[PDB]
Amino acid sequence: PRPGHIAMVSVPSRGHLHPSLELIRELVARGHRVTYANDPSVAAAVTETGAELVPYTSALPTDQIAQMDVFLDDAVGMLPQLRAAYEEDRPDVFLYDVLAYPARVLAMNWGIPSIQISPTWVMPEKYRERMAPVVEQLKQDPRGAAHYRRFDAWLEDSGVPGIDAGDLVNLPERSLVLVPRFLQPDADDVDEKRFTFIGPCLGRRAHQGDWKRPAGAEKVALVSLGSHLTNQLPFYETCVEVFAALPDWHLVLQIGRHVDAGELGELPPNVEVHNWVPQLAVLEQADVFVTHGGMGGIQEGLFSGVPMVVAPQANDQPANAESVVGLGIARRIDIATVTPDRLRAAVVELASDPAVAERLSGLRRELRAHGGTMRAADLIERQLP
Amino acid sequence: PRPGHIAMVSVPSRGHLHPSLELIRELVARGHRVTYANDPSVAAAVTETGAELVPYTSALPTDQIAQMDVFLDDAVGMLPQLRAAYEEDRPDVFLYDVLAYPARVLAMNWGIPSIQISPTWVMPEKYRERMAPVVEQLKQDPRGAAHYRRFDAWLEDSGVPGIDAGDLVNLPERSLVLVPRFLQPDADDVDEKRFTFIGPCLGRRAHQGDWKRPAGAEKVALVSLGSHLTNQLPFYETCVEVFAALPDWHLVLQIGRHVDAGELGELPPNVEVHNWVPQLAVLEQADVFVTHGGMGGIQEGLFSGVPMVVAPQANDQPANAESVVGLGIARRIDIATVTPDRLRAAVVELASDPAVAERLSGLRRELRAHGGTMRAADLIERQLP
Amino acid sequence: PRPGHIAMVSVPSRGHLHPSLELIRELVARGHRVTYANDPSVAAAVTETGAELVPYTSALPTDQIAQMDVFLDDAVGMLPQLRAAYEEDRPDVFLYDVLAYPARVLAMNWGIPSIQISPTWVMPEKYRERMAPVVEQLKQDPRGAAHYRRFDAWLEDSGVPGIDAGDLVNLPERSLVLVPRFLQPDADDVDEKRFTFIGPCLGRRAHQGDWKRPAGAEKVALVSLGSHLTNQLPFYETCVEVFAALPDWHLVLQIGRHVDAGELGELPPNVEVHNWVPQLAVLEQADVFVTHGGMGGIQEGLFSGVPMVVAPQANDQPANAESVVGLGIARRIDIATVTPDRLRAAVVELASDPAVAERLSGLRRELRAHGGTMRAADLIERQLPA
Repeated sequence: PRPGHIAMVSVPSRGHLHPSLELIRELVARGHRVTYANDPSVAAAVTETGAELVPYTSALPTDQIAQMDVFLDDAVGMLPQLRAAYEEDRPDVFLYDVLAYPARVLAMNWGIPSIQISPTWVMPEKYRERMAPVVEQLKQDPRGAAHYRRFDAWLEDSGVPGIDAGDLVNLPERSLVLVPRFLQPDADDVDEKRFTFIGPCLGRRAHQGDWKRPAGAEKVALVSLGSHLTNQLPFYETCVEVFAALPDWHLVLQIGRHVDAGELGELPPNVEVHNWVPQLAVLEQADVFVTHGGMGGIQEGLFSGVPMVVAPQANDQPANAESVVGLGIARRIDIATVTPDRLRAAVVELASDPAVAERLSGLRRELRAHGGTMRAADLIERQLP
Repeated sequence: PRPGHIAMVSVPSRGHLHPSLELIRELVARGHRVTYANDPSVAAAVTETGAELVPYTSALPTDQIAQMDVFLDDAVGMLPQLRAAYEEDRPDVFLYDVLAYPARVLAMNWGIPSIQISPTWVMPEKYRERMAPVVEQLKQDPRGAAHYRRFDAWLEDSGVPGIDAGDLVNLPERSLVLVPRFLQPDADDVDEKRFTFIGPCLGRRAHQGDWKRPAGAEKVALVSLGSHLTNQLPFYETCVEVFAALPDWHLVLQIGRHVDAGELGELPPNVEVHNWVPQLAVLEQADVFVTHGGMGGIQEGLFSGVPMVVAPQANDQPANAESVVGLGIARRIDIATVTPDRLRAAVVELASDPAVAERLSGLRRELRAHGGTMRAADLIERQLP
Repeated sequence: PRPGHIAMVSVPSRGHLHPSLELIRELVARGHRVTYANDPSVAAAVTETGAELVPYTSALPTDQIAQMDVFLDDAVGMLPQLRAAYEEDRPDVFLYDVLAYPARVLAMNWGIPSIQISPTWVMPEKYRERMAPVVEQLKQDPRGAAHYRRFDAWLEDSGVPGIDAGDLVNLPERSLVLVPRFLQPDADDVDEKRFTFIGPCLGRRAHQGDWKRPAGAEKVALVSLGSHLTNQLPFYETCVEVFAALPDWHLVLQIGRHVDAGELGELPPNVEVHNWVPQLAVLEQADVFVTHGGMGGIQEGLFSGVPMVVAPQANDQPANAESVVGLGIARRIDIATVTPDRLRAAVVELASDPAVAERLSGLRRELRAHGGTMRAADLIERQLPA
């Protein structure tokens, strides 16, 4: 495994930084020089891995095409910054997050092997063709048919005309998918010659403290859309509403950076309110976990053996909700409606059902069997001379 | 000649980065080492040139004296960062944007030639004295006579006591003016022993996303407020109002960065609306161009041979509007008061008038004759050993 | 002596940057390699010193426990950035601001001497034991059961379990305190085997634009709150009211970047108003200085021999106000309550009282005797190899 040059590229967004931290640390511990290109705003997390931070300015922070336009601008701006950074310091292999595909373009120009690191499930080969009509239902908007023209023009300018705008990005050379197969929708339609389901990349055990039950709390709940974004005030009060007059339960509600006030000047020991909680520490001793369905929270709930109440909002979240529902460990709620009775029902049932608990035990064993960081590091070292 | 070290210094502001991009790229293509010092927020544009990014922290983002205070802070902060970056890596020549005159101070301290790169027209040798009372009649405010004292003190602190606060900044040793002489007010008062009118610095067209005329469109119009920030929602509706019931014409409206909200239900088939358009690509098929009168849009409208309807607001835009009006290729409107009937009239006259078209052909010919990037690069290379 | 590598670490806040600029410049002027690790937002001040800027991303930008969490995150984020930057370029000594104690953790791992640079007075080792109940009465909030415990866990990760979370931070090996002893509360309870009172670190008589006196002003006054930020417009009206009635005085009022919205008339010829003035330059010709009591402003008024009217607002300013009042060179006012009559008396009396002028002359003499930048640089060079 001759020490070689490994270049990791990602973006500052939280869901694209944490999933691969322990994988990068393992590559450093094996004697390789690892450079990590990301925005300096996440220099703390990058440097803690032990990798060389290679700073670049990220352009990432309403319309559907507008969201695609911002992502294209970041790719256009990202590529020259990596080229200047690595021109005289070329790596043996390029690792890149799903949103850092400009790194693949650089690898193709220099004849260097590249590996995609997917922080969540990938799009199946039948899923691409199924979404092809929406592409033509985007070219009649004069905005969607200028975005793709700009995208194809950028690929031609960047020295890779013989590849599709879909193939580049969503059809990598080789890819490491950091979710287990049972959290990947339509996994049988995913070609495992190309994609490898690794599962999460973990490392011994995290620190930042502990969190034990308040005495006389029989069942513990964590409600946190805390992967990143929260803002739904009416639903939060319903959570305190449900757990009010419900003793033996302890609600640990995380309302998030955007709120801190709004509470009720007192509040029983039944409800404790934070803007941030050590989610792993609370999840280790919790009996139910309410979440938005982000892959990071679900995999953390899975690893801790805690059933989940999923309230999907964005695009990755509904599919995640169906998966854990199909695994018999979760219920799906609709943030638009939901009642305290329906909320309390999903909460009280999930914590009592012993069949749910046995399924978490099995999924916990299936989770590790996917290989984790040790399997991923061996597969990356395979690409080194 | 022989490969040397060329140091370019500019600021992140939009009008001070784009005008010289192709000039720096041309200097790199000639085998020179070109370092480009700018704020990391524009690292994408700097690196794409092929130049070595040399980061420094910019202090650039109320009142007139308040505006003068921030610009002085940036000059005070810029000089030590350039000194530290170039202390042991001194270049053969210093190139600096008009707002990066601290680079000239470094060149004077180190006996290095310096060249000012002006992205628009410079201040004439007599236009200053008409404002000289206002400058001296502002030294009556204890704000104008402490700011200059701060400016004068900084010159003494920086090792250049033998120069006026006006001379350094507004009287460079050598300067490259990136506009044609016919876009420079009072050109006869510009000493061309010192300033050289280069015109815009171009280098082929990078496509950036093509835009073909819609089939069955007689003449195409582009509405985009020229060079920097926009906010005019009511004028946007009048544009859609005018081009509604104006068939055979195709309106390409750019609503711009911010405040995009406030669409209009269906939008007629005549009007297609974007937040950003490839302005060079659209101007290639345009027959009239509505703009704010920024030098960037005007020079881009000139190069494409497209008559312009100019709606100046602040800064350079009123003077720029008179220039293109004096050239017989543009009409000036007041966005607050223009009426829908007058808008279609100014538009329909400009696109139909063949005398306007002939003047544009001549102005296109005059534009190239100023030399462009090839002349600018040749003049810069003369300052190399 | 022999040129070595000195690494300074600080934070972007203004009161943690200016106090040590001239000290770093002196260490550079003495032929040493000085690296200065700070956030790039403050790169201008770092580079002007002449030191090598070592950039790291700072997480520093109501509730007692909430403030403690944000400071811990920045310390947690700072340490790996410092380790990566200095791992193969290790310094002979680590200099660190009070808020950059992760540099001390780095120095302990590498067996390197470290020196704390305190920009203001330190906490005597009796106030902490007095603060032990507040520590005990803060662990009862279920926020009180996650934060410090996270801090203790962080020490174990960083390789320093054999040190307390309080002792590390507030009990350095060696410390340079950049205030004189008469501006340090409970100075006798401060162990000077560990802490050294240096006084401010100065360097020549600067410009900042300079400021000549207007003719026909008998005595000049400068009004500028704390050492940076304010938001209280109403107090400003009383200042011009008091002076626009003393035609013999010349007021130089600093309203601050965070206002400008709202003035009064065209302004009398007695009053000149800015959002920012060269405070050192105005102090050259001033006869009274109104301030909130920030340590930066107080030491500048003290060094200029200018009596002060102190209007404390946030933390440290009342204790600083208490100090300068006890020294017989200042009067204390409450911006919320003070009236024009009490304000005008404090201004004219302080400027007229010759006993105050004599006390200022003596304190300025006491100021220099603490050693300043030359003493501090000599003490740092002692930790360097011969």
